[PDB]
Amino acid sequence: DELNLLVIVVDANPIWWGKQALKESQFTLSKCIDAVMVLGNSHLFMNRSNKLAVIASHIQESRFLYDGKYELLTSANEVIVEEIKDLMTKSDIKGQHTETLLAGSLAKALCYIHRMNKEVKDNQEMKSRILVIKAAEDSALQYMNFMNVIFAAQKQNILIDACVLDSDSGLLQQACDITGGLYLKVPQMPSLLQYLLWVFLPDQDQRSQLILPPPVHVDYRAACFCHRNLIEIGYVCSVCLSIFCNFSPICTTCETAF
Amino acid sequence: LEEKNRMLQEDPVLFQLYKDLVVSQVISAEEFWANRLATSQDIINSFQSIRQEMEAYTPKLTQVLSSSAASSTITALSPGGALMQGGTQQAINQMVPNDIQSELKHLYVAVGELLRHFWSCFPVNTPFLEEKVVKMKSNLERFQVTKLCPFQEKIRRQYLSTNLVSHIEEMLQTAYNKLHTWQSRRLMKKT
Amino acid sequence: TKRWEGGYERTWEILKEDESGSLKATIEDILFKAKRKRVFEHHGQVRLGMMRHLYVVVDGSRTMEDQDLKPNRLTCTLKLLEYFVEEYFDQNPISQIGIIVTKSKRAEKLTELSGNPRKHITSLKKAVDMTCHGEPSLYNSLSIAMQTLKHMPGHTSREVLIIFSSLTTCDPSNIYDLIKTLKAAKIRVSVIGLSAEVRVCTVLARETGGTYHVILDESHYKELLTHHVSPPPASSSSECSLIRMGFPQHTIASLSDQDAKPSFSMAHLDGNTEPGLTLGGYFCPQCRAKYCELPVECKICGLTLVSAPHLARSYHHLFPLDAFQEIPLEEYNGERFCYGCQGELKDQHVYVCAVCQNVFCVDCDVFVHDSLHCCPGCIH
Amino acid sequence: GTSSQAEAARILAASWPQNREDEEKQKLKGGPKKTKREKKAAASHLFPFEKL
Amino acid sequence: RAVIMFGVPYVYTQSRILKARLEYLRDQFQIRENDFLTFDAMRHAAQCVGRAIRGKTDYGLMVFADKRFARGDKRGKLPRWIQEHLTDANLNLTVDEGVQVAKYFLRQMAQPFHR
Amino acid sequence: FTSDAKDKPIGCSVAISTYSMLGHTTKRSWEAERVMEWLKTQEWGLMILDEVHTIPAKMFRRVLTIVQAHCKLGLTATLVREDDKIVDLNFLIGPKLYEANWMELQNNGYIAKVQCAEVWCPMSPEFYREYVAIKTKKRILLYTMNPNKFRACQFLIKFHERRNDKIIVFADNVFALKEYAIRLNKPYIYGPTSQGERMQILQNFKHNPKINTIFISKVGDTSFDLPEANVLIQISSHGGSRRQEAQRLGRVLRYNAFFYSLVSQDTQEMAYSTKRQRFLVDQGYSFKVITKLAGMEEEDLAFSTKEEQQQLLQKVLAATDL
Ligand SMILES: [Zn+2]
Ligand SMILES: [Zn+2]
Ligand SMILES: [Zn+2]
Ligand SMILES: [Zn+2]
Ligand SMILES: [Zn+2]
Repeated sequence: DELNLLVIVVDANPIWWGKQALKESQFTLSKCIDAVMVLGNSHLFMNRSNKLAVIASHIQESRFLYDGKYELLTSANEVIVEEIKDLMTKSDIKGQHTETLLAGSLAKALCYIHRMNKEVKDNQEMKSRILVIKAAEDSALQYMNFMNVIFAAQKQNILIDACVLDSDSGLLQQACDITGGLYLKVPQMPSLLQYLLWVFLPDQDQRSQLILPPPVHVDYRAACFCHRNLIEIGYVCSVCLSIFCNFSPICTTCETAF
Repeated sequence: LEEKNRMLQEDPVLFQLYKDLVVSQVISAEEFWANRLATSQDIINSFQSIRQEMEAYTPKLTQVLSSSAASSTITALSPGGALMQGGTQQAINQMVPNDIQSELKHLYVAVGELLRHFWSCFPVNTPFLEEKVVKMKSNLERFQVTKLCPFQEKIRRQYLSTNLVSHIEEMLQTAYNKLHTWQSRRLMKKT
Repeated sequence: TKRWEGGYERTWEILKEDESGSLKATIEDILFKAKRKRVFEHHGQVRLGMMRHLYVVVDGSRTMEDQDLKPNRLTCTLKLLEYFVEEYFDQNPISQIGIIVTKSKRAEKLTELSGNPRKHITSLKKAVDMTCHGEPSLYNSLSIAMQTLKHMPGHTSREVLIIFSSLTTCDPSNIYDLIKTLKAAKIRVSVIGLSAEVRVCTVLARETGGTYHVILDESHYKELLTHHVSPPPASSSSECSLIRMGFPQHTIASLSDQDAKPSFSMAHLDGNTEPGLTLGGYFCPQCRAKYCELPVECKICGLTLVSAPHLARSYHHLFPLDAFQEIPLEEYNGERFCYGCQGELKDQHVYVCAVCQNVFCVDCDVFVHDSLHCCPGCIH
Repeated sequence: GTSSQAEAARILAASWPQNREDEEKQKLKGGPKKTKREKKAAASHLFPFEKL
Repeated sequence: RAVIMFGVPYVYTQSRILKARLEYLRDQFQIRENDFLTFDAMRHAAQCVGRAIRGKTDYGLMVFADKRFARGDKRGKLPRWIQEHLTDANLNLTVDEGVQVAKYFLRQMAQPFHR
Repeated sequence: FTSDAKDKPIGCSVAISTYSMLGHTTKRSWEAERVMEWLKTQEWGLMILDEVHTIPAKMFRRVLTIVQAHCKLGLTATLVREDDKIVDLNFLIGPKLYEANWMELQNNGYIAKVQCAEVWCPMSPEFYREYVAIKTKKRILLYTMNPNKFRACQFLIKFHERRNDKIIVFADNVFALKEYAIRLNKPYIYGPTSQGERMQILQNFKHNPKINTIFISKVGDTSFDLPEANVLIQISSHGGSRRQEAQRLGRVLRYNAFFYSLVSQDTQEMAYSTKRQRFLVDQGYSFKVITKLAGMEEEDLAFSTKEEQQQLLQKVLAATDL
């Protein structure tokens, strides 16, 4: 009667993966996709009722990615491979946008989890969690939307786990701390699959049994309204609670509201 | 005199603070009670390169992981590893014994009081407060030389692994930097 | 005449059949009628707020020994006060609570006016075992509250809450002059009595603009406190109200790094108990002081330390999500897959956003309007 | 007396519906509960004096 | 808010003024002396106790501190607008139960009402 | 018109009276005779009957024939009755118009959701021998005064007083109720006491924190003005009176509340409780069975030792009503 749903958000930003490929390093996007597929197969093998979802984030949008081995896994892997090929090959850079649409992917994941929860029979509880692997730099323009997504996830009691590869993201740290998830930065990229299977594979009930690395130093720097930049000291309106970097005689937000 | 003495008698912690500030010539008794009262087309080239690379993509099984990588990751994730550092001031409750701890608390209280006075003086909007901030900085320097340097010597002699001095220096260094920046800005306004 | 003396209602007349089996389809509409039972608003009331400096006055006379509320008035009052403090700090990010206790014709400031929730609860728990003696003095408590709140900035809403158990008060001077002074000082005073209505409390509440209520039982007491939880409405733009506050990052210390400096918390240094010597905590952005609780105003530099998510949690009220246009499935010429949940659109009605023109099913529309508060299509 | 108290307690508290229920409990699960949902339902369906 | 009657107020029988009126009523109007005395006492009590209710919004408490008021011949002399509110439950109750009744009445009357 | 004040019923719009007064077969009072003569000389509009379930009686049936009215409206809470005389009520007054659904009524929150309990107690060895020894109607006191049931009742009283809940203890066979109530030194209503004492006891039961438990002996088996209570404990009621148990349950609702029924195992009281709860299970209530009381031995209760238990036999057999 225990159902676990795992949604894996893959940072498929073409710029960062192209730079990684040009670096000629031992880790590429192909290995990341293979590790994600292996993690999904392991999650499906953990229990029959386990449900898997994979969402790939791109500059354009979010794509729902979902002989001798399991039949369902063979079908599942082929669909994911076809989707990732279709997304990347047909991805054409049209504009100067470079930040990853991480907030939209999380919103789609929340909508999918909400859809799946209703279809579950009332006798069983669907424990759901979201795992995010971060490759590109964080986007400060989507701060409010990201916070709204975090609050929505916390309201429905959905764990959010972040697997940072290259650069730490404050938004992911806040999401992990607020929702009670696990935040981890990968020291060695080629060993990504072992980290995923050792840390993020167990469910919340099993995480109590096991011993896990302590949470990293989570920051809580706020985003200014007129700059959308993280700040430590700033001016905050007492009515609308808006945050400003510099003092102003009149609040812009309160002036907007009539 | 009699009234002042009874106040210190009621609070021995304040009396020890009074001795550490007035007797040691750090501050005068007059000032003591005064406060008390992106890139070029290379990005497009990389995008095209990754698109071409992922056009011909095939899943792999052996290439995903190796025995050495898994062993190294487990060693890192084993207790006492890099990510699983289990010490984290293992016996800090028993280390740096309570005799040092009481002195550390007294130093923390003194630094907090002095910095509270300094930041209450800040910002300096009147010429009167200009001298008060200089006197506060002089008192801070005198207290540091009188207490922290012997404290640093005691720590070095006992070889404590905790960097108790470092945090106190950070606050004092930040205060000094803020004062220097404000003085520079004041000089800028006069240019 | 009367409404029920006319014709008897036949509610079963709604269902109809035309093909000897169409009834199922009708109940399907009923299922579609089952959903959308909310107004798409979790609160639906005040869409803004204003900072409050609330003072809670607690009677400490012999009347608190009465056993109207088990076990006595004082214990239930303090329990509900702890609940009120928790809820009030939950629903007000930058508000402050002070506590005054009136006893033996005198007023004692039990806790200073601050925003720390843990300190007030501990003070109340300590005060649970106090000794009830003498008679209350509303004049002294009101004078202390006015003296403290006189210097507060005008944009802040100054509120005083009095929990008056005893029916008699001793006034060293005329109280109506104090009431006029409070009215001139723009202080809102609300009283929640326990025994019966008192003329002076009613006059004070009426003149100062507050509300006076009398407890019927413990449930009514909790309801009155919950009503007092909600912040008062504020004007669209009143003054130049801005406050300098910092945002401390929760930096923990690990022995793996060389920057792990143990430090005693400034708040914990003021307690009688041994201060916590923890690895790390919240560092002040101005003077690098260490604190363990938020939101706590810094004792050294006077800066206020506030957690950004607490402030951001109320931003959806500033930008409410516009209702999506309900469109029947037949009249929509496009993709039949939901943009949010990727599910097939089979319901009779499909909701389309007015900005991104994406299609959302009933479940996704309800989820967006209730919890997400942001359109996923508009995010991209 | 003290012995009479114990004898009366033994006679009363375990007369009919304990000589088998206690034996079944001795031969029962023993380990932890099945799920947390079962414990919540049991607490909801138990009387206030049976939860103390 | 509360009007207390400490005993039935009986006019003094001295001065040989009340007794002359009693005799005149007895031999002329056939009025019982005891009945007239009870009538006068209850009339004064009701007159001095009914002034606590002036206006629809006004409310008040009325207590009689004498067991003699519990007798029917004296309750019947109260005005009709007070009889129906004087339930038979509280006619001889002790001090503590009277205090409890007063507390309950005041607590339930402190709530707002409508027009 | 109940022969108490006689507030001039002649020339009135609304008249309120009671049964057993309109159907007297004996000599009547002079004033009452004239009142009845006046009343039997005009039409009545919407003659309202309360507790209609006990209409089919020897003298209550003729009441409808002794007055003339156009509409006869009957109101009750427990329409179940023995002697299958409810069928007669179909033509005595009219058809059953409305039957409220109690489950949906309590789902809306306007009726307290009472958690029914049927907790039984084993028969003590000093009592079961006498219970099986005698059969000529003398066994009622034996299972009525079961020491184990007494201990269970005392424990429930103490628990619900510690949690501050109003308690009403129904107990027929007032001979047993005497020693049942004086043992705990608590107020009780014998029934043939007086009118003022019962009224004042019920009036001070509600608004008094010191006393929050009362005992009723078959007096509360009708529609009275009993105040709101959360705990009801019934011991040794009538045999199969579904009406009585339903009425007793109705005195609680107005889990906000819960009521307990104590019975003695291996006795006729078990069968009586089983056969009297069928009306409530038809209404939708479920009677959970409680076999063990948590913390029974935690505190001291009466009849702790066997000495007083065996002493109880003499005083319970001391009836000898022969
Ligand atoms: Zn700004
Ligand atoms: Zn504003
Ligand atoms: Zn600071
Ligand atoms: Zn959908
Ligand atoms: Zn949209």
